[PDB]
Amino acid sequence: QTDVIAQRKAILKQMGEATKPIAAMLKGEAKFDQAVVQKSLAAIADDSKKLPALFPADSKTGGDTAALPKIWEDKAKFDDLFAKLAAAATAAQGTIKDEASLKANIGGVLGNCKSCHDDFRAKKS
Ligand code: HEM
Repeated sequence: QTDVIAQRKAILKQMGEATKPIAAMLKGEAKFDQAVVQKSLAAIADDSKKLPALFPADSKTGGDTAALPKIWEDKAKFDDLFAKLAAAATAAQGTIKDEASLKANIGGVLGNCKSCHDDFRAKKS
């Protein structure tokens, strides 16, 4: 075993950082950059494939984790959500060509973050 919780929180933090450039663009605070968008989408898709291996049943009582017990009661659903994110991100990479398509396609990707957090992450801090 190892400190899997530190592992996952780090990768998940990277996903949040990855969405920043995109949110800046939506908020009109940054000029649309296709290279930056694709870089963030690729990062998100790659991390989504690494995360399914980082949620072992013995990592629910750390004291510094926001992962809810339900993850282990609905593990098939939880894993698939990461799969849905990866698939959505990879698809987005191919459909997002300009600012108009970013605004139009980014929701399907980012909607996954909320879907999981609603059921599997503790509201707090
Ligand atoms: C999707 C684009 C997405 C983002 C963005 C995202 C971010 C995120 C952050 C920033 C955290 C906190 C990490 C930290 O402590 O620094 C976090 C935490 C959890 N998430 Fe999330 N998340 C995104 C997607 C998903 C998906 C698709 C799921 C589940 C299928 C998911 C789950 C979780 C869980 C659970 C945590 C808590 C981790 C822990 O404390 O052990 N996220 N997310």
